Amino acid sequence: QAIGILELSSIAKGMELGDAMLKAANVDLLVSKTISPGKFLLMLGGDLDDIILAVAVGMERAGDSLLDSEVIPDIHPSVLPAISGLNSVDKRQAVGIVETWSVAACIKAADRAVKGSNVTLVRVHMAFGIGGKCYMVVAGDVSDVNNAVTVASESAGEKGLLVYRSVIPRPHEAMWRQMVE
Amino acid sequence: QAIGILELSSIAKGMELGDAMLKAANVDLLVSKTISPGKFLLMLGGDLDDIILAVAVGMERAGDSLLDSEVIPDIHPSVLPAISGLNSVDKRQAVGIVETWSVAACIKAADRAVKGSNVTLVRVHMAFGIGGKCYMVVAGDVSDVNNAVTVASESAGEKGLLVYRSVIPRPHEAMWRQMVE
Amino acid sequence: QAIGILELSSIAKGMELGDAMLKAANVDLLVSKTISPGKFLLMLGGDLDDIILAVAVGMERAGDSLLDSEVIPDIHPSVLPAISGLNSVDKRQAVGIVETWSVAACIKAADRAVKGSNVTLVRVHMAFGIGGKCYMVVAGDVSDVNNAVTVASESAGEKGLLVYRSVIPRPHEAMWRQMVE
Amino acid sequence: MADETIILNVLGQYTRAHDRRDPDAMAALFAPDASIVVLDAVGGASKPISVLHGRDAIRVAVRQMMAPHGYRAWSQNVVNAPVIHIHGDTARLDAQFMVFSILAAEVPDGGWPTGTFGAQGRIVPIEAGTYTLFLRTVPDGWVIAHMVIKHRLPMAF
Amino acid sequence: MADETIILNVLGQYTRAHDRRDPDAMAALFAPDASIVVLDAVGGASKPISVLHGRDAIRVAVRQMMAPHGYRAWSQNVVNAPVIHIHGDTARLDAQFMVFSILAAEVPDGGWPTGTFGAQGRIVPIEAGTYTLFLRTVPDGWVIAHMVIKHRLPMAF
Amino acid sequence: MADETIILNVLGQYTRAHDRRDPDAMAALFAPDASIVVLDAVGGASKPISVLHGRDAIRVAVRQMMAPHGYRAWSQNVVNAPVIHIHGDTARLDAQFMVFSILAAEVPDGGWPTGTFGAQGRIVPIEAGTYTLFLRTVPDGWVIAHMVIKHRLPMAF
Amino acid sequence: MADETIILNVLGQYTRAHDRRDPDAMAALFAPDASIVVLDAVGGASKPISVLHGRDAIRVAVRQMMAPHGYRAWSQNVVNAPVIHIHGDTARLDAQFMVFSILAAEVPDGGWPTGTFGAQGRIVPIEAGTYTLFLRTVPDGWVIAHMVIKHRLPMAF
Amino acid sequence: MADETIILNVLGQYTRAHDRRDPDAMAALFAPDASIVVLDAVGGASKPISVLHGRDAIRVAVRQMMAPHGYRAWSQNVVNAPVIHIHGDTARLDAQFMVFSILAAEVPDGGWPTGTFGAQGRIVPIEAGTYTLFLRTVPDGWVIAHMVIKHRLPMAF
Repeated sequence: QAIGILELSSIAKGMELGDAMLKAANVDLLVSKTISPGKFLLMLGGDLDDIILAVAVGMERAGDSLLDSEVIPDIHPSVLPAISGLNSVDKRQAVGIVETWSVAACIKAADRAVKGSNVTLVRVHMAFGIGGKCYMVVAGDVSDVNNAVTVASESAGEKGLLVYRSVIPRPHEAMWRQMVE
Repeated sequence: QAIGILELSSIAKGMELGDAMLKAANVDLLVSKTISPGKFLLMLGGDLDDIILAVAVGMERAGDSLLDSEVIPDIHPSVLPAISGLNSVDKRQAVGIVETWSVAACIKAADRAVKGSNVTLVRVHMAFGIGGKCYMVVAGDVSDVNNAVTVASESAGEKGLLVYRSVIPRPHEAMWRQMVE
Repeated sequence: QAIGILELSSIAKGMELGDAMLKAANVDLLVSKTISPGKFLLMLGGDLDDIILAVAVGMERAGDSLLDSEVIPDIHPSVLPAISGLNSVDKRQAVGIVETWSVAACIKAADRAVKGSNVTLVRVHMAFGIGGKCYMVVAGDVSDVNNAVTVASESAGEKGLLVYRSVIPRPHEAMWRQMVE
Repeated sequence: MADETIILNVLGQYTRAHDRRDPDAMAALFAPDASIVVLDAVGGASKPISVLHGRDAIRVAVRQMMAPHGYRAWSQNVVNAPVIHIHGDTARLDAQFMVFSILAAEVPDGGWPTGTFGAQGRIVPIEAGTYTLFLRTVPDGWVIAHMVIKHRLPMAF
Repeated sequence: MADETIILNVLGQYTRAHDRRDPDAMAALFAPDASIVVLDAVGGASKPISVLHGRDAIRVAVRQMMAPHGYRAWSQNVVNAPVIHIHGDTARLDAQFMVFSILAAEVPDGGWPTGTFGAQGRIVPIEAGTYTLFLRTVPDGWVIAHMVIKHRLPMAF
Repeated sequence: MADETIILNVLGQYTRAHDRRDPDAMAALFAPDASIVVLDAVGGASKPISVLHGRDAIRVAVRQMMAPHGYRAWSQNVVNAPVIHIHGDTARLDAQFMVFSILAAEVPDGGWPTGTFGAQGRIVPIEAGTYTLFLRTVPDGWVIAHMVIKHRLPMAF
Repeated sequence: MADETIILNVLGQYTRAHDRRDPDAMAALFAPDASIVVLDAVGGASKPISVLHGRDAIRVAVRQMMAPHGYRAWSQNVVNAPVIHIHGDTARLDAQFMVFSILAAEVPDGGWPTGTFGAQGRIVPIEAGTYTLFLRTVPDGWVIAHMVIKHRLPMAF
Repeated sequence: MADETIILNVLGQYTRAHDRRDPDAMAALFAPDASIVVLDAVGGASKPISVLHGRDAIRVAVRQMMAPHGYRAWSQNVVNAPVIHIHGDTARLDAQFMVFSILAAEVPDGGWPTGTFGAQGRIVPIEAGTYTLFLRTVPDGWVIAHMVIKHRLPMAF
């Protein structure tokens, strides 16, 4: 129900913390990838008290390798499978895209979109790191999607970190094959 | 047959134009990949009138997100399957590589190589796309490849000398796979 | 039928080459003036093979005094008397002026104007050196002049070295007394 | 001079060429391989009208597709609300345009009546829409590499 | 990009939002606590018309107070003669505006008559006045912190 | 501030002075020895109309030669398509102008009818042409050292 | 890198291709309008031998004017004593060249006779003279725009 | 221009004056107080051959120590393998030299025998050794202040 983020400046140090955080709290490994160049991104999920403990363990054990840390509390549980992978969408429906500037604001946008509408949060992508360009993809009825993008645009522009918002009813076969897949 | 290239500075805007351009004319979508630091690459192919109209719709509908737009006219239809595909269905004995400094020159140099002889273009790879040092792989015999490699170097060298050229008469099964990979 | 140009950085060295080039090929001295400050301009005319030989002789004998060289091949023979001096125009008629940026593009413009129209190429002037502002003057019927300026504007703007184009039907007595004279 | 000033001067000189009906002056503003894509846009549409490619197609599309000014008539292509974004060696210019018809009333032989005092003629708007320009850098300054014209009135021919 | 260019782009994008009737796009140009003070000014006056406070009051004042574009009609808020003074982290922009009504004539089913050749429609000015903007600096660029609109035609509701 | 911005502000403030009929404000924009040369230009001509020399001749040419605004009427000198070239301590500004007549309809004593909803008045173009300004540098900013006005409608007096 | 080093590398690539008998790499060093003037220099004279003009004449010259090596044959174009003078975007290169023929002896049966040391073959000088190059800057270094080859020995055709 | 290239140009102009037998151009490369020490070092040591001191002594040396070529005769002083150490305004260049003799064969009757290719003459090396120069800094350029010539072969003039 909460997400903790750790950005390390050493790949070996990141794999060390991933073993230390998983063996100190009941947390789940959402993502664990190497952000170019020479950086490591570690995101966990689960209960807030288990996340604050996991972040605290890795925060001191990081030494000088820590670059940034952030804990996102109280998110809907359906946002977790959207970060670690894809949520399979059977129906075509409509698609909305919300591109933000920080992965913290992207998850907070994906939370208020899920908690406020009956859309299917497809995926939450992040090319760079915690401060790189991110975008969330939702699928559902044109009314559900247009409201999910409206609320997700507020939680991004409120911080001032909204890049662009888009709603695409009836996506072309070449585009729905790429946003959802 | 022509090629239309579009570069956007945001992923959400790029996938919105990729749908708006496919609904503006009868065009085929070639490449729609993401390039760091968060830019997008839209390449289309088809009739020259449908491509310019697609670029036209993609140009106005881009706003400040547009970074580069270019239309490459009068291109042999055999060049389109090399992009977002492979011509490995034909024979073997792949010979010749040409590495330009931009993709616009790599497509122009690939078209002049088809008009030179019967040498078959296996693929036209890329990296940073418009600015990347995209290369072209040829399959043919030594007598026809050297002329095809030369005209591609003169095509690139007409504006900026290509990175390097090659011959490679006999493809040791190691290097052959990588060229057609 | 061809023009060779030599720009020297020493007046004494230029007078040395003028004797060496005139005594090594059947070339004619079109102009030989001192371009300010401390520079010398040497232009020859005649057959192409005699010009390439004359330029080659002065090119090696120039030593370090050479600043730039250029051979303009295949020009109409009537452009030669227009560079060394004036072509006497009896009729008033109309006057056209084509101002270019390089003396190479000015002669190439004066060539396509003569070869394409029945105008009388008055003079080809050059205040500075081979890269300084130049302008050609033509006189004839308003139809001949308007076409001669049109073609001369192409051969200048094609390189991108066109300054300004002008056609003056019925020039005032004070102006025809200055362009032609 | 400033980059934004040079780009806006390209748009201003396009208006002077559009009103003077000068095909040589207008084609000089475009790259040799530029493309004008006139699009109809009444009702948020993008139906094509006329697509030109190259300077040669642009020059001929000024002698035709554009009524030659006759008698004592002129035009004023009012370019309004310019928005311009520059991205290094490329830039995009967006503006709104309205074309006004200018007709000069004939001056009486004996002279104007003593009662009249203002400008004597007729001015009426004809066309309206938006220009969108894509410019690339050139040793001189900027040139138009691509342009689309959205007409918000139904164009007939 | 230049400061004056960014500020003029705010005014240009306000025109695009005013003609498209896009309340989301227009409210994004203002600060969260901006104030629009529409004032009547026929005869050098300053009688109040409508005062809006905040983005929320601005969004709703686009759905209302502004006739929804219907059928084949559009507008062009011609912004003319901009004057801009910058004082560090703040700036003031002053411009003149005219709103033009655009009505598209119905295209006949069988097609346009062979005799017609120009754009077929009606363009007529409706409103006129002056915009005065007070902008403050923002990490992105500039936003509108205050705006007054002086209408030189009697506004009715 | 930028040079091109200051020069365009001179043209914008000339419009505000032209519509307000403020001779003190307009003459302050010119050099003490400036010269306005109003030229007729219907048909690519250059027939002279009125030539003013100095600030004093400019001030009096605002009280006269310019109809005093009466009742509930105003004007908007729409300056369009500015082209500006700067050559060190001097610059040349070229623009197109259209003058619009604004007439305010009388408000009924009991109030506007319940059916009316838009702006109630009349707006009509009167004059059109081109302004060409030659500006020199001044410790404050820029001033107008010379100006020619080409009217494309026959001017009567 | 150093401009003097790039020009010397152009001369080195000329000699490396002069022995390889490569016409493609040869003409790649010249401008599309480059002209080569080979002339006899026995006794300080300057009678013309060959006047090549353009890359086409240069490529064909490599096909005809020089013969490809036989089996176990090679050559070395020893260039020495260079004098460089750079004037902005242009430069001139003057150097002394001398061509040596190289022939290799076949290995008899299995190997050389027992007690054989050193190389086995012939190295004989054949040609000698002076090169003179005129180079122009390109976006990727320098190219040859004019070359004068003087031979101190008579050439047989 | 780089100093190393200027130093190499002095050496390049030395070999050209040496082959051309130019006494005025030879001593022009030397300071009026320079001293040239020619010595023999077949196996080693420094057997003094000649110690010419003075700019005029260098001019006389060309007219005496080296004989003019003659009809269809020439030479090429191939200098190579240069090492340069600047270390202040007084640099030191050291290079190996090898003098070649060039004789040209007369064209028989009305041309060479049918099928003859290449150059026709004799090219044989005659001298070899090492040059050692010490150059100071003349106001514009560099000049030679001392030179040591070690011959690997005994001179018998």
